[PDB]
Amino acid sequence: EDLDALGSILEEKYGLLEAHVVFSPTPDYAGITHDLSRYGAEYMHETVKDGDIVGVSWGTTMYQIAQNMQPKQVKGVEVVQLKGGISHSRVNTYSAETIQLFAEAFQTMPRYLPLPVVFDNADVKRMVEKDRHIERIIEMGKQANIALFTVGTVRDEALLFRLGYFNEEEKALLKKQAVGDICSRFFDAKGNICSSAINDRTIGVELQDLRLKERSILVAGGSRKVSSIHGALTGKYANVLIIDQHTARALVND
Amino acid sequence: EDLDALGSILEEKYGLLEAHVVFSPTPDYAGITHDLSRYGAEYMHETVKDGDIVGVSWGTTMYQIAQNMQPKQVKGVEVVQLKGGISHSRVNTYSAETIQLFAEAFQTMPRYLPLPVVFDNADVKRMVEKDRHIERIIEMGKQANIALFTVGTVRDEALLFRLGYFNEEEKALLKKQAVGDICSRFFDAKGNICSSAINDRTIGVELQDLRLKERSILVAGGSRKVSSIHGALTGKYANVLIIDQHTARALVND
Repeated sequence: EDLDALGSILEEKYGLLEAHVVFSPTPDYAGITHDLSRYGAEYMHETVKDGDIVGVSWGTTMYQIAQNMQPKQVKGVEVVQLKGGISHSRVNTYSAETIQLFAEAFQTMPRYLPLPVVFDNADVKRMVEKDRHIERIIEMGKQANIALFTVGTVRDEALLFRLGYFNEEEKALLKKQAVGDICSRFFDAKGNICSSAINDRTIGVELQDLRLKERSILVAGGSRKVSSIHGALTGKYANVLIIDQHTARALVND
Repeated sequence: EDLDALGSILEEKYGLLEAHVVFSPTPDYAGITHDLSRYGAEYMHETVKDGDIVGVSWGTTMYQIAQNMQPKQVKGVEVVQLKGGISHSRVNTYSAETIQLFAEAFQTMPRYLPLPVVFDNADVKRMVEKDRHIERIIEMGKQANIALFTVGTVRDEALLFRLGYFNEEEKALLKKQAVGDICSRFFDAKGNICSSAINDRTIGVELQDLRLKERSILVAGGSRKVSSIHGALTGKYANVLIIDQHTARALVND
């Protein structure tokens, strides 16, 4: 693959500011993850500058990126959480450590979002987001000029299907209609929010706000995530894509 | 000091199930803290048994106890957070790590309380506590038969006075009337909640619920905490006290 050329195709196809088509020797998930994670860290290091407000998220890919981060002597940087929290899982989300590592690399301390990912009732979610203290955190998430995230998939094993937040109807709807999530907000193959009812009781950065950011950075790859990435990029939620060449070719071939 | 006799005085004076008066060679805060932390971990190890629900909290003493924890082959144990979260501080609270270390030592995974310590409005706090998912976490906190905490003080330094949660009037009230906090709930020298108005918009285990537990364990010491410990014990919020022999003598002397 001509990574430059292949990046150009993606930039044209989805209207990206930048598409970084990273060499990975093989197409298996772990290798792709290792290479994108390393590339991600360097990019963040190159890109982050005095005064930036950096919105981050949590998940296995994000954690690996965080671990790879190298210290950078920058000032006035804030690092804020964009994704809500869960109350229990058998696997550690490493959410705290992830934002800690990011914060430390940029000479600041985490701005946490101390809320659950979902409320049972949208009226409660709305009054929580209007809490004077919470609103400031959400506002910092909007002000963020860099946002860093991966996409999740809609497999049976997905975390968010396994936490009691959704009844039979809701899980079936998401499995049928959604291709993935950004920060726990589920979208379809055209980038549309699948269920406004569900999304209206979910906490985290609003997907439409991502489109406004100077750099909205999606790091993702693996055949498992092709539909998800396509949906996210069709919805135009990222302007910078970090992706390996196997996945990048899979996206073009349709 | 005769530790056993001095423990007996404390058990009678405050009506404690157990008073563990721990030897520390000096009245130095750090030294007291190191010895109490170690004794704490040992006690927790001895005490925790198959099927216990353990309520923990976060802070520097708690973090230290968690670090000293040794693995225990126990089963069916749940470990749950009793103390709400903050959104930022310049010092890491180690809240995540603290509850992780406790959970791992007891062969389980943390049950987080993904909420802020304070809401601006009590009607919002109440609606959040009644959220179906949140209510289960609070219920687990109530069901907990072991609770582990220290007391905080009311000095100008105190975290909770520096986070925007309280206006001038409220900070002055707590400074004048409170002697300390347990899990961010402020009480006076007689153990009474200082401000029901503030307390009604604060998240975390309710102090009155601590009195019902099989073991409500207070680890605390240092001349800085004499008034705080006295208030907490006068309110009878702990039935097990882990304290060094300097502080313990200071309590008897009034």
